This record gives sequence, C-alpha cells and structure tokens, in this order.
Amino acid sequence: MDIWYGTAAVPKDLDNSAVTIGVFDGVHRGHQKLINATVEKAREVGAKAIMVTFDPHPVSVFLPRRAPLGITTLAERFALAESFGIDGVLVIDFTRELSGTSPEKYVEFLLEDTLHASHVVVGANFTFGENAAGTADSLRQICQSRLTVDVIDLLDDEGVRISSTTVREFLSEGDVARANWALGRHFYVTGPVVRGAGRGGKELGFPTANQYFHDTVALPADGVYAGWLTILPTEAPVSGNMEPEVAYAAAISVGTNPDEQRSVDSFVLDRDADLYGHDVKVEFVDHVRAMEKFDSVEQLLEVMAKDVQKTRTLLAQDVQAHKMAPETYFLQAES
Amino acid sequence: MDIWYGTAAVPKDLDNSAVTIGVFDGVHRGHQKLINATVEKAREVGAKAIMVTFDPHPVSVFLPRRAPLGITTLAERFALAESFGIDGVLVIDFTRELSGTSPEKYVEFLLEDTLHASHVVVGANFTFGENAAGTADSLRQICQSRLTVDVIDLLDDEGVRISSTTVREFLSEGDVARANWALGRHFYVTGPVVRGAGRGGKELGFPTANQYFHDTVALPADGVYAGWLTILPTEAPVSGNMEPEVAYAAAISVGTNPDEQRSVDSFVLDRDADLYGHDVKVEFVDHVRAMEKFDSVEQLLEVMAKDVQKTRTLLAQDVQAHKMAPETYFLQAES
Amino acid sequence: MDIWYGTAAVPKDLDNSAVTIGVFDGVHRGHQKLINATVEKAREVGAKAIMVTFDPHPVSVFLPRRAPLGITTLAERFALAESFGIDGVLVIDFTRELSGTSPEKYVEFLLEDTLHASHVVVGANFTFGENAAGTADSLRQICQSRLTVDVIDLLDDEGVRISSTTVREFLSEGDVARANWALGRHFYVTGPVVRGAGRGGKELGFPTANQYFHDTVALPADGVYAGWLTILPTEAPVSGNMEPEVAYAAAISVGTNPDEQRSVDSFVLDRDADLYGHDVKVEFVDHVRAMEKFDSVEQLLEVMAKDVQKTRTLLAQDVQAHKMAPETYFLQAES
Amino acid sequence: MDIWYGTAAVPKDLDNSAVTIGVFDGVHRGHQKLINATVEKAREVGAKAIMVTFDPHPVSVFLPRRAPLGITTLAERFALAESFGIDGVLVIDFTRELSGTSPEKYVEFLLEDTLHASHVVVGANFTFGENAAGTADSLRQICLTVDVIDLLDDEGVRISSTTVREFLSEGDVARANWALGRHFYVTGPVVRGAGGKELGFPTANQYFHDTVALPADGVYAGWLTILPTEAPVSGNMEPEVAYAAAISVGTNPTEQRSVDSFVLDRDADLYGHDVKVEFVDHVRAMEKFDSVEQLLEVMAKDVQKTRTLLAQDVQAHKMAPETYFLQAES
Amino acid sequence: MDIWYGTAAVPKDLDNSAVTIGVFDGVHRGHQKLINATVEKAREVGAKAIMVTFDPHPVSVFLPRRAPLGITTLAERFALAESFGIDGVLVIDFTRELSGTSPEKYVEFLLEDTLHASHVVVGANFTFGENAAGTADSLRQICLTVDVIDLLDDEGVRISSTTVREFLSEGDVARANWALGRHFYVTGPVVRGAGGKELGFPTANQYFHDTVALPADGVYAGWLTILPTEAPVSGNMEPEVAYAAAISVGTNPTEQRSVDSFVLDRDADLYGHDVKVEFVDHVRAMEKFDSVEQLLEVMAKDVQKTRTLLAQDVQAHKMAPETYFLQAES
Amino acid sequence: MDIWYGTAAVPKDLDNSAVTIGVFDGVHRGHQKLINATVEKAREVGAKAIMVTFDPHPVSVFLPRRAPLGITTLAERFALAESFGIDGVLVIDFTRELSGTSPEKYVEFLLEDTLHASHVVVGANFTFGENAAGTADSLRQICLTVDVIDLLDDEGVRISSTTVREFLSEGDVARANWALGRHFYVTGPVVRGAGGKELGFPTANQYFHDTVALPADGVYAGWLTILPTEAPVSGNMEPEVAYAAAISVGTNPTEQRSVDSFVLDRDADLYGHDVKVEFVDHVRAMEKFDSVEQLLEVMAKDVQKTRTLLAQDVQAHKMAPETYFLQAES
Repeated sequence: MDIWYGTAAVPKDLDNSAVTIGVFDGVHRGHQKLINATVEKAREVGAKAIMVTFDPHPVSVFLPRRAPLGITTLAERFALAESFGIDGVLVIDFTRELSGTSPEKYVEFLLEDTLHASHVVVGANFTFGENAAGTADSLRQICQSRLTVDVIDLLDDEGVRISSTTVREFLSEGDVARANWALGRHFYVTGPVVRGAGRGGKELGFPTANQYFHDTVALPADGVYAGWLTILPTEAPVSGNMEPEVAYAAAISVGTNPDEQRSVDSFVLDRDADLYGHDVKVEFVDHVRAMEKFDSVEQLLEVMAKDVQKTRTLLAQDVQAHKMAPETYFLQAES
Repeated sequence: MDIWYGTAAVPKDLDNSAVTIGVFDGVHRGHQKLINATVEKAREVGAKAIMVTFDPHPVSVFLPRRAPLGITTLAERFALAESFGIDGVLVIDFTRELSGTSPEKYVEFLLEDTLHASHVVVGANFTFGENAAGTADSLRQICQSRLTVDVIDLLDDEGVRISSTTVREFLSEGDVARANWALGRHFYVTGPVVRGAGRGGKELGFPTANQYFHDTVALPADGVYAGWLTILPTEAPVSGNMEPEVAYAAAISVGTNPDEQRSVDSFVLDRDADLYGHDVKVEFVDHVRAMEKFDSVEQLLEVMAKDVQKTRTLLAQDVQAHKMAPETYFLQAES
Repeated sequence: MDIWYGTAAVPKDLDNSAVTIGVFDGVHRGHQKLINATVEKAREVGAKAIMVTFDPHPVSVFLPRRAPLGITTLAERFALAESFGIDGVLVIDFTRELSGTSPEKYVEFLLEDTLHASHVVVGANFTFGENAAGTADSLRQICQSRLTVDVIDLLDDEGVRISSTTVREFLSEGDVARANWALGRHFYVTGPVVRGAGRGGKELGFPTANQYFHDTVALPADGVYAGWLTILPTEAPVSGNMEPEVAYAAAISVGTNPDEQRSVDSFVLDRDADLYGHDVKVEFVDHVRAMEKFDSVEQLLEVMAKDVQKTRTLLAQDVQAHKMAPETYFLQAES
Repeated sequence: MDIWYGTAAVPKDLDNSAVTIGVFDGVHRGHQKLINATVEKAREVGAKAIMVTFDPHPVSVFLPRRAPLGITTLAERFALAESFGIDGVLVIDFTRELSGTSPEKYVEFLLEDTLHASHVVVGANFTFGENAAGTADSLRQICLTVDVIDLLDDEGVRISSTTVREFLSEGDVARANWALGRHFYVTGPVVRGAGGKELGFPTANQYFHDTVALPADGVYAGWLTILPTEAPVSGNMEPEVAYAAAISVGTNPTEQRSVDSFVLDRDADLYGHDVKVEFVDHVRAMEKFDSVEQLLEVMAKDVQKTRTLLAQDVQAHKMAPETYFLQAES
Repeated sequence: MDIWYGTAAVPKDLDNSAVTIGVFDGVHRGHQKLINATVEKAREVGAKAIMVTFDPHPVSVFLPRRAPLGITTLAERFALAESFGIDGVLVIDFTRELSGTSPEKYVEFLLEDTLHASHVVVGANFTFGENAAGTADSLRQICLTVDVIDLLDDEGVRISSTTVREFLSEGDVARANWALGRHFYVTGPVVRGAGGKELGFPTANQYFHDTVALPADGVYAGWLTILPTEAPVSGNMEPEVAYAAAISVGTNPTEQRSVDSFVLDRDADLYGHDVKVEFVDHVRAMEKFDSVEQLLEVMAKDVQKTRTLLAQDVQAHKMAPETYFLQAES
Repeated sequence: MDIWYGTAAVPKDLDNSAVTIGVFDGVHRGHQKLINATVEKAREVGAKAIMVTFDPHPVSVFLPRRAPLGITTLAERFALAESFGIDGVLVIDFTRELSGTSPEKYVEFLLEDTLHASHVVVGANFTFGENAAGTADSLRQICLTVDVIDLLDDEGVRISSTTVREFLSEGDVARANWALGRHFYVTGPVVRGAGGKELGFPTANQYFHDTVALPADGVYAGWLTILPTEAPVSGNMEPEVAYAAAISVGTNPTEQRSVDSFVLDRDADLYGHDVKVEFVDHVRAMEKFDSVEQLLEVMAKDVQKTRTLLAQDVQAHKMAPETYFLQAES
C-alpha cells in the first residue's frame, strides 16, 4: 500500500481513483462501511482505492494539545486501511495545505487535479473547506457530472451511534467490551517492552511485560482487564516459555504515573517469561476490576490470583465469540 | 502622581497630607469611598491626597505563596489610584518596616514623621501594628487632637458586602457581572500578546490574540466570556483591520495549561487581525459558557459561531448599561 | 542493640535466639504483643530477642512507588524495637534474598542456619516463602520438634482491628487520637528544622519551626493539630526561650506544597524562639481544624489565637490521660 | 504599514508593487541598501514598497532549535521596515508554502499573481525554490525589472546578519552598531528585582528568552528609554527620554538572559513599564564579588567609564538619541 | 537460545555445559575468541554452550550512574551471543547474588550446582568473589577443564570494551568497527521529525538515552535497514535492505542523543518502523548554519563523501551488508 | 549563648557590652583575633561579648544567587562563635534594617541604643552605612573605645574568607585548614546509598546544597564522627569518636554535591544518623572506572594513602581530634 504525505507526493501519472475522505481514527465499523464501498467501486472500474486522511488531527490545528485522544496511532491507521483493501493513503496536514480553500477549490485541487477521482465516498457528517462551509450535500452539488458521490449514513446499531467519539467514551469508562463492539475488533496497543518491577519468570507478582504510553494515546480507564498479549514477529531470542505470534491469555493492569504517562503491565497466565526488548501487541477483551492499593504481599497475591481466575473465564468466552478472537492462541483450562 | 517605595523615599519637605491606608486590591466601590473622602479633604485644606498601600500582600509575609489572588497588579492599583485623584502612593513592605511596631509608634512614624498628615481615612475593618492590635477605634483614640480620623463603614449594597474577598469569590465562580458590579467597572487584565495557534486573520478558529498570565493573577473561572479587547496606545504597525485605542467586541476563552499558568485567548468579532507583540487590555462583561472538548472542526466552529451570537447580544446590552461601557468601541449589529 | 543488614551480616557464633518476624511498621499495640512475648521467652531461656523485619517494604518490591506510606521511618522502627527490649534487628531486603525460597528452605536458612532460633513468635496473619505459600499454620507444622512456635491473634480492641492499615486510615482522616490509641503512644515525626516564613520569636504569626517531609512519610491530613514539640538532645545554642529535651505545647499546621512534599509548621505556645538547624520531634495529640485560606492578617491572627485556645485545652487534658503524655513538658494555664 | 501572514492574506486588488525579499534579520546597513532602493522606486512611481520576509527562520524549518539567534524580534523587524518606508510586509512560513515549488512557479505565484510586482530588489546572495536552485542570476532571466545589489563591504568587513551576530557574541557592540547603522537594542517589560536611592539596586530588571541575540555577559554603557505611556513613573524619570545607564548582561546559571540597567544619577523604579535598552560600548567582563565594599567600588568605576563613553557617543551624534539625559559628573 | 535471569531460573536438569563468563559489552573480537572456544568445545561434545553475563554492569552496583556507557544494549548482547552459537545466557544481578561470596563458593554455586560445567573459558583479566580476590589463576586450581585466553592485541592495539568506547567517543567509528569485527550499530523506533522529496528533511529521526554509547556528534557515512515487517512503508524503500545513508549524530542541548538519517537517492518517511543504523566512517564535525543555501550545499558534500566511503566499504566486503542499495551518483 | 534575629529581639535591659561586627564566614584565624580581643575585654570587665553578624550575606542582597559560597552554615557560625566565648550573636538582615542608614545613625542605633556598647572590635577592612561610606577610620572618631585589628597575614598569605574559599575550590584542604585553625568540616544526616562488609559501599552517604563550600571533587583523607545520640548504630562504630575515613566528594552531573565516606577497617551503616566529616588532606582527583577490579584496586590505594596522611595529622596533634580510631594497617 502506498503512503503519501501531502498532495505534492502523489504520483503525477495517477490514472484514476475511488476516494474516501476522513480522520478515520479507530477505523471503526462505520469507517469500514465507507472503506468497503470505496474498495468495491474501485474494483468495478479498475481504479485504485484511496483514503485521504489527516495528521495532525484537524482539531489540534486550532486547539493545540486539546485534540481528541488517538484511538489508534497513525501507523496503525495505515495498517487497518491496508487490511480493508485500501491501495493508497494520502495524509494531509492542515498546517500545510487545504485549510483556507473554498469547497469548490478543495474538490478541484484534491479530488480532480491530485487524485484524478471518478468516485468519492464520504460519511453523512463530512465537512470541508474554509470555516467548514462544505458539507456532504455541497459535495454532491459541486461534483455534478464531474464525478459520482456516495454519501453513507452514520452507523447506528443497538441504539448507539458508532463514531470515534462514542468509542473514546467507552474506553474512558473502562467499557472495552462496548468499545470492541463498535470497532469490530479487540481494541489494542503495540509497543516495546521495557525493564520494570523485578524480572519476568517464576514470580506471579512480577509482570511478564512492562510498557509505557504517552498521554495522547487513548487507553481504557485505570484498572485490570482480561486480554491477549502477542509477541510480534521477531528472530530475537525470547526469555522464557512464550513463542512469537501466539496470543497469550493475560491479566492487564492499566495505570497512571503518580505525569499523565500511562503504564500497561501484563501478567501472562500460566507462563514464565520476560519480554524486555520485544515489541508486543496487547488486546483488551473485558474489564475485571478497578485499581486498588495493597497493604501486604499476601493480599496483593490473593487479588492477583482472583484476577487470573476471572480473566480465564472471560477469555474462554471470548474464544467462542470468535470473529474477534485471535487465530492462534494459548489459554489453559486451569492453573 | 508620585510613587514612593518605603518611608525613606518620601520627600522630607512634605508639608501636609490627607492619608488613606489599605491593601486596596481591586480598588472596588468601597475603596473608592475611602479615596473620594481623602481627595475631598485634601482639596479643602490644600494638602496632598496620599494612599498608603502594601506590597507584598501582608498575608504573604506570614504565609508565602498562600496570599489571596491579586484582583489587579500593583501597577494597575497605581493607575486606578491616580484616576480617582490620589497625588501620591506610599508602598510599604512589611518584610522591611512597620511589621513589629506598636500602634502608637506606627502612627507616630508613618502618619506624623513621614507623611505629616492632618487627616487619616480608613475602613471600619482597618488594623495596624504588631499582632494587629490596633483597630479603627484605637486609631481614633491615639490620634486625639493630633489629627482628625474618618472611619468609613464597609459598603453593603444589594445585600452583598463589597470587599476584595467577595470580588475574588465572584471571579472564581465565573460571575464577572457581579464582580463588575462590586468593582464599579469591567474587570480587566492587560498584557503582551504572544504567538499562539495559527495566525490571526481570516480563520474564525484562530484567536486574534493569545495571552498567558501567572498563577498569582485572579481570573474568571475557565470558560468563555463576552468582553472588549483594546490595543493600548502604540506607534507599532498592526496586522489586520483593528485600530489602537478602540474597544473591540470579543469572545474570550479563559483556560488553564494542562501547570496553573492561565491562558486568555480572544476572538475579535467581525475582524481579521493578528496582535502579536502588542499590549492589549481585555475587559470581561459576562459569562457565555463553560469550557468543553471538541471532537471535530465542524463542531468547534459551530460552538464558536454560537459564542459570537451570544457575545453580540450581551455586548449590545452592555453599551446601554453604559457607566462602564467603553467610550470608543466597535460592535457590528450582525456578522 | 545490634542492627544487621542481610543474613550474611549476622554473627556466625550466634548461640541462640527467640525470633519475631514482620514488617512492624508503626510498632503498634499488636506488634508490641509479639515483641513482649519474644523478649519474655528470650529471658526465660537466656537467649537474644531478635526482630526480623523488612526494608524496602515487601509490597514495593512488586509495586515500586505503590507501597503503603511509612507510619515510621526505618530508623524509628529500630528505636521503638530497642525500647521494647529487642537485642538485635535483622533487616531483610527481598530484592537480595529470601524472595523465591520455599517455606521449608525459608525456615531452614533464616531461623536455623542464620539465627539459631529455639522459638519463633508471629502474628496470625504471617506469610512467607515464594508466592506467600507459607502461613502461620505452615510454620507450626514445618517447625515440629525443631523449634517452638507461638502464633498470636491479631489485636481487636473497642471493635477495631489494630493493624498498620487501620493506623494509616486514621492518619489519612486526621484522626490522630484514634491513631494514637492504636499505636499506644503519640504519633510523631522527627527531622531538622529549616528556614521558613520570617524568623521565629515575638511574632505570633511566624512559626517557631518549619519542617518538610517526603511523600513516602505518613502524616495526618492537612490541617491544624494540638501537640508537643521537643528539641532533641544537643549542645548547639538555641535562639529564644526554649530548652532542649522539654515537650512544649504547640499548634501544628500540616500542609502540602502546591509537589506532594508535606510541610509541618509548629507554633509553640507562649514561647519566642527560632529553631533553625535543630532536630525536633513533633508529636500529635488531637485534631483542631481543617486548613483554610486567609484574606487578611487580622483574620489570620484571629484564627491562630483560637487555635492556641483549643490547643491549650486539648493538651491540658492529654497531660491527665498520661500514659502517653510527655514526662517533661511546658504548658501555661493561659497566655 | 500593512502586515500580511501568507500569500492568501494579501489584498487581491493590489494593483502594483516594488518588492524586496529576504530574511532581513537585524535590518542592517546592507538590508537598508535593498529597502532604500525598493522605496525610492515605489515613491517615484506611486506604487507600494513591499518586503517579503520569513518566519520561522528558514534554517529552523530544517533544523528546529538550531537556527541562528534573532538579532531582532519579528515585531522589531516590522517596526524597522516601517521606519525605512516599507508599505507592506508579507510574512512567509516555509512549512505552509513556497517550499517544494520550483523557481519558475515561485516567481509566478509570489511576484506575479500575489504581489503584481513591476520591480524586484534582491541581494547577490539571494536563493529560492526547492533545493535553493534559484539564484539572483535565475531571477533576472524570468520576466518586471530586477535590481541585484552587491553585499555590503565597508572598512574591510562584510556586513551581514552573520557578522553582526559575531560582533554581539564577542561583546563588541560598537562594531555591531556600526554594521547596523544604529545602536543595537532590545525592548521589554520591567519585572521585579530587589525593591530606589541605593546605587546597587538596578533601576530596571529584565529577562530575555534564549533565541534573542544579546551581547556577551558583561557591563555596557547605554541608554534606557521608557516607552510612551500615561502610566505613572516611580521616581525622577520621564517617558520618551534616553537616560544614561550602565547595563549588566547576565545568564541564569544552571539560557535565560538577564539585562539589568543602572540609570546614572536617577532614583527610580520602572516595574511594570516597557523599556528600550540600547547598547553603546563594552565596559568590562563579568566578575564575582566577595564584599559589598568591592561591589560598590567597581559599580562607581562602571559609572565613571559609562559617562565618558556616552559623552563620546553624544558628540558623534549620528547614532545618539535626539532627547537624552546625561550628567557630566555625580 | 535460552535466557535465564538468575541462577534459580536455570533448568535443574541441565546435565552438562561449557561456560564462558564476563560482562561481554560490545561482544568485540576478544569476546569472540572466548565464545568461539566455548562453542567449539560444546558442539564437539554435544553439550550446551553457556554465557554467564552481568546486568546491571558490575561497576554501576558500586557507583550508580557512573558506569561505563553501554556499547550495546543487553538485548543486542543476547542477539550477538546467539549469532555466535551460544545456547543459553545466564544473567546475574550482583545486587541479588554472587557478591559477598568467596571464590570457592562462587565456583561451587555457579559452575557446579547451577551449570554443571565440564569446561570453562575466561579472559586473562577475569576476577570474581568478594573484593575481586578470585583470578584466572585461582580458577585453574579449583577442579572441570579451564581455558584461559589472553586479551586480544592486534595492530598494536588492545581490543577491550574500554578501547572500543574510546574510539566511539573520539568519532573514530572505523577503528571501533575494526575492534568489533562488524559495523557498530544502534537499533530503535523512528519518531516524527519534520513531516519526503526534500534533501534536508531526514528519512528517519531517532533518539537514544544517555547510557547508550554513540559516536561523537558529527556526520557519518552508514547503512540504514528497516527491520523485517509487514507494515507498509511510505516511499521507495523495502525492508531488509541496507540503504546508503548520511547519518547526523547530535545532542539535545541544555544528554539525550539524536540520530538522524538521510538516505541517499530515496524519498521515504520511516515513522513508526524499527530501523538499524550502522556506522561506517566519519565524514565531518558538527557545524552551525546561517542560511538554507549553506545547509543544502554542505549536505550535498556530505552525500558525495558518503558515496565514496561506502563504495570502499562495499569492496572490502568483510563487514559490508549482504543486500544493499547504493548508487554511484545522483 | 543567646541568638537574636534583628535589633528588636535584643533585651532592652542589656546594660553593657563589648561588640565585634562582621560577616565572620568560616570563623577563620583572622576572625578569631577579633573574637579573642572582644572576649578578653568582656571577661575582664564582666560584660557580655557580642558578635553582630549578617544573614543573608550582604552581597546576596544586591546580587541574589551570586553571593560567595558559605564556608560554614549560619548554624555552624553560631556554634563556632560560642566555642570562642561569644555570649550573644545579633543577626542583621540588610533587607530589614541598617541599609539606607548613614554611618552616624548606624552607630547610634546599633551600638548605643541597641547594644549599649562600651567597646567595639572590627577588622581594618570593615565598612558600614549606605554606599559603604563608613570605615574603621570613621568609627574611631565617633564616641566607646574602638580597637581596629589588622587583617591577618601569615607565611606570606592573607587569611580571609576569600582565600579560604580559593583553597577549598582548588582541593587544597590542608591550606584551608591552616587558615581556619582547624579541620574544615561539614555536618549532616546520612541518607541511603547502596545497602556493610564490602569495601566499595560507603559507610555513609551525604548530599549538600549548592551554596555550601566544599573541596573540589576528588578523594580526601579525613575523620568521620557520629554526633552524640542514643539511637542504635548498625555495626562496629560508637558515637563521639573520630574514625579514619577516605572521603569521596562528587557532583550530581546534569550542582548538588555528594560526600561519601569510606570508614577504614570498620563495617557499619550510618543511615539516619547525623555525622561530622572533617577533611585533612587531598588524596587524588576524580577518575572513571571500567571494571570492579580496577575500582577496588584504586580504593585500596586510597586507604593506604589515607592511613599515612592521618598518621601525620595525629602526630601534629594541634588540629587532630581528641578521641579517634585509626589502625596502622588492615
């Protein structure tokens, strides 16, 4: 999949495209409707399916450091776009271009001159141009004859509007199950594993993996979650009895540095391993409990054992729910 | 108007004075009663009207960094004193002098030896001398024969006690209208304009002016306010269509750095300007709304347009209320 | 009293001991039951009475920077142990040894090989060995024949469980009287006195002593307390009219730096002194009031005088309660 | 003078203009040659004299926080351009536009479509377009009359923003001033320091951010002016008069810079006012003091030396202020 | 290869082993002599080749934050040991064990009870036990065949972790590489910088913590490789190919280090990928730039010099990468 | 000894006194001449010997955070004054009083009204009143008998707070001690470091703020004393005995100072105790270590050198401690 930063990086000999445009933060189920429609039309006419997206977040251009939390990193947005069949992503920076352009010139410059589009797919909530004057309705009238426009309704399901906003609200409440339901997959983060408390292995109380994430990353509320930890493909040696590319059952503690840097510390069920130096994916399945303070090692280990018990039950159920479950996983029936 | 720092800076040949003594933070309507009485008596007897005030705040001498927030800067206290007819301000630093003096020696040294006063005006709540032993009643008895004393009742109006404390409470609640009512003018701050989000001009979403204030400055609660922005007299060129010395209608967003440094970002109605490098006065008129987070540029601009609508209405009313309104102003009837 | 850090520092020719094992944070009334039983048995058999304790806190090994607040410093734990008749303290660091040992090998290595114990005294809640598998019951069965075991019930009195946890809860609520009741003494801190607001002496509003404590130190909730300040033995000269080794009546303000560094500022009743450079012990007796903000020096001094009035009453009562009262004290009947 | 941020801010009805282009940092004597040529032409033809300049500094776009120190602020660059008769400044941000463009489309977009220029004045070192391909040579060929002006050499010294920054960093403010064609200055609010009659408390305390070019740490002779204000002044100073001053430039150790001004023969405290400090000559390097007696002695010597140096500056009145206060002795 | 943290992590059923012991920082050519001897023996006897190493660095236990800079990370130490055929690494933390022990009980506890060693390979400088009393001499007497290998001297230079750190600190990466027996490298994620087609925006921006040994600030010729990934790549680079690159090493002033790579003749942005940067030779010391023209000119000269140096590296292909991209000219 | 903060704290019924005035930082041998003369007179006449001193340092009032480093703390200044027989110290804060006053009213307010002095002893360098106008000369004329004592010169060296600070900054503690008339020392609480029997873990770890004068970074021979306490001591040290020690002075890089004491032939941990560290002579400059073997070797050499130097100090017993512990060998 091609990735272009700014209109000037798009190949001049681009022949034809079907285009979808949006922030696409999270690539949730509504976003997938736009992408699927774009891919389908591109196939039909023998064109490239192109996503136009935005980095930095358009809100951050007006209100620096008050933009919405990123449901996914830009990199994972690319990975998700590719997985749903996008052939190219054009990333637009509103501090560089297209911020002060009229709706008419926006379409002329972006859709026609740059992308040579024959079809554009946008959500009902789409806006564009100076002071957000262009709407989904405007785009339909501006693109009369010149190219076909498919405006897709926002997705309402089980009485909830699926949007980046609603996914962020679920995460903030610790309702990862509802977040997952709206995303169409397990919410996840990926990152390197650092040195933490003790060394991973025989001690139940030392995490298998310690990670830190910056305060622009959307994470579930502080607490303990059932989930799956996967060591991403690697030839580096692994300390202990975990293999790369397998989803291992884990109890995951999300915390906040006492400093809004967040910690994600994973306790892998029934395994003795230390994952320092590896890149790992952590997917969240369900909430287990709120954070609490411990007054003794005995009490700490007791609560950890209960976390393991409930995690095992939640994950045994997740494996059945199954469109989301991992293809290759490890979960023991008991300790 | 003369400004003296410490008793030693007062001219030795000072002939005669009528004196008022207090912190005078805010120079609110009660303070104005003390000042007006002092100016009147000074005129009658051909004397100088002198304010004795205190910097740092007397509370900060005992409890550093727990003094009350400054309603105005010391500099603006001077400007306000001058505007009500004070001829000289004596600024006393309790870390340097007069902290451990008996009431008797306080009067002897300050009022007689230093200021050569024939009249003193104080509020009913006045205290002085070591461990605050001197009261308004004490001053009357100590100054028998030697000089006349006028003790003025604290101001109660519309069932509220007008004091620096009550003004601070109104500001903290976001009730700038009540603060203004107690002050007898629009609450304001002045400062240099810095570089902020984007550049001021055609974009409705970029502030016309970005400012920052230290955490010792009393400001209204975080939120959006209707008010007036004035570029103070200057020969420096101005980017865009604002002229110096005119009060321009503005929607003002008061925020807090996510760090208790406060931001004041002003969106000037119907103008396209960037005020970087200029000193500006921002006066607050009324509360418009609480702060909120924005999930899209469309939503942000929508709320900003509603802020403008309500600001225009509040300011059209302010112009009529009129003892406070600015003498030279710009406010369009519509966008 | 001997203090050994780690098993390797214990004398190889140690002949015989009666041992008690625990964190012992606070050396509260329950802890004293364990210590008293250990001292008694050691005397009976002509052995050394040994405390095995832990630093860092065992919880901090698993959850760094989330361990419980220290009721006392390690140093004061030593001082308290000595005062109840302990002959030696062995300090174990679980990052260095005994963390991953089986219960059987824990007893073999620590109690037999290192301490040559003939008797061990533990609380009903005692655990030991890898993943806390050893209990008070396990210890009894493991030590069959080899050495006698006395397991002492946790102390319940007046419907409260006396534990380090309950003492910490009382302190956090500002209930120093209940904390004191559980400890069997006045809760106290000791530290050097630094330069603070003004200089101690004639001014009622300047503290006699300013102190700061790190955020790992358990202190009562922010507010004002009645208590006793003692200058610890010293030949250094003392500014003002306080003598070393006398408990002086004081109103103590506990605060928090606006930074979780805590301040303890003591206003010594009826004394004029500045304690810069001295080490001082501050013991808490009862809560007087919550913290408040002051808008004037008059108001500040008024509240301070009321603090003195209530402090004098609370301390006059404390002197009668008397098992805790200080042996040598200064408290005037009136100002 | 108008100020436009970006090409889209420029009025569409701009009928005609004479344009000069450059960073113009310091608006030194070489820059004045370009501006003077641009203004003379415009006033001759009744057209607007336009300066195209750059913020952030073009280097900082490639190397953030490794750009050269600002000889003046952008605000003072506007003030100086206006003082030399420029009618409009267009400020270009290379992170927003005119970066990836070729020389051909740079000239078409900027000079023709945006500014409708009939005349353009540039330095011999001028470059433009992607990879700095465009040169003063490349501009001439593309038609719009083009005046290319040699870089200024005087007394064997190349006058450039670089050579001015060198003089300042070395503490040689006299040479800096000679290259600038005026006294180097900074302007800013006065903050609280230590308050007067006492010789050792500064009349004014100021701090500056680390991107501001200042002379090397040391003591300098200069002039302090209170900028026009109706606000009251504590002590015996009046606004809009240049007062003789010994100026101590320092660094906050363990690079926020301090500029503390001791005004000669005046007893005043300038807290809250905006003040202009112009530097005339170097007096001495920084030193540490072990007693008050020593400090006050060296300060009296700073004053003596300052009087002499400023007396000379007044006589060679080309750069001296028009209304000033300076006593011959205490 | 297995990795065991502490003696208690080692399998109890470890029947037999050939062991080498040391800090092994950098796994330089002297270290390879020890590892090669340990591996040859084990493969001969069908036993496990074991490396006992130390984290934290033994010096840091006595002098926290005064330990020598890490030539490689502990992770790269594992990767290198595995590359030379080591079957297990035992990592010892001296704050947990083997510190207060005598030489006798060190050997008994570590080599006999834990590793069941029949052969041990150590450097002539090896010491152990409390107060570094144990020596290579003291090890021989205690029976387990012991091979003590002289420290490596080549071309009149002692090859040690110390001499490698010296070469790096001086900017002499060529000599560092000669002592290492490979190109010195670092690996890490690429972060955001300034985004391409523009020569002056780096292809990849990286930062490193202050315990990482890096060459002296300056510009170096090297190779950048995108580590194996299925993630998409922006621009015309493929994973697992070594691309020619001019690498600028810098320091965040007022010691976080930056490593910014300008990949020759490629237009790409490697944000979010993990990248290996190997250093071949020094090009130039750091310098400041006063214009874009100057910056781009020096960058073109960096590219020219880099092409030449890398051409030489390719020819002397002992340390050169197996699959690489390098153009003879623009 | 009484301690009064400000003139208003002094008892009104103070009937008579002999006064000395000065900063008295370090209470060096020149200061002792003034104090001795003041005490002898008072004890002769049965009056109080009074020292008027200054906090903050008078320089810091003019130049905050540019004052000279404190040779001792104010607390140790009180302790030293008391040790030389001073009956009261009056501490003057120049930001509170005696600043704007003339020489005449300074003497009237301080010496007559406040202290009721019949005798005053000052150094030849003494100044007072606004702008340091008052001198030792100006004091004599104003009647109160006045003894002005020359500054101390010995072995061709001027003994002053300045020359003591110079010796310390250079690492020449022997010369500092000679000028002081005692071993230079600091006192403070011992904090946690790395815990013993191990030679390389310090017996005591301390930190000091950046206003404390300390010798240059390096290793020194000295004595460590645990100050009187009933608190238990871990290991084989007793309170109130001076133990031989190798003392490492260091700086927290990227200026908090460390003082880490390795007590000879003792196995102890002094966490939580207050400790006095006195410096006798310089052993070596700081160096970096690349191995534990090297570190322990140099530490053994530090111990050997320390034994020799302290043996000499004991013999020339004028500055040596009265009760000490020092072994001739391990």
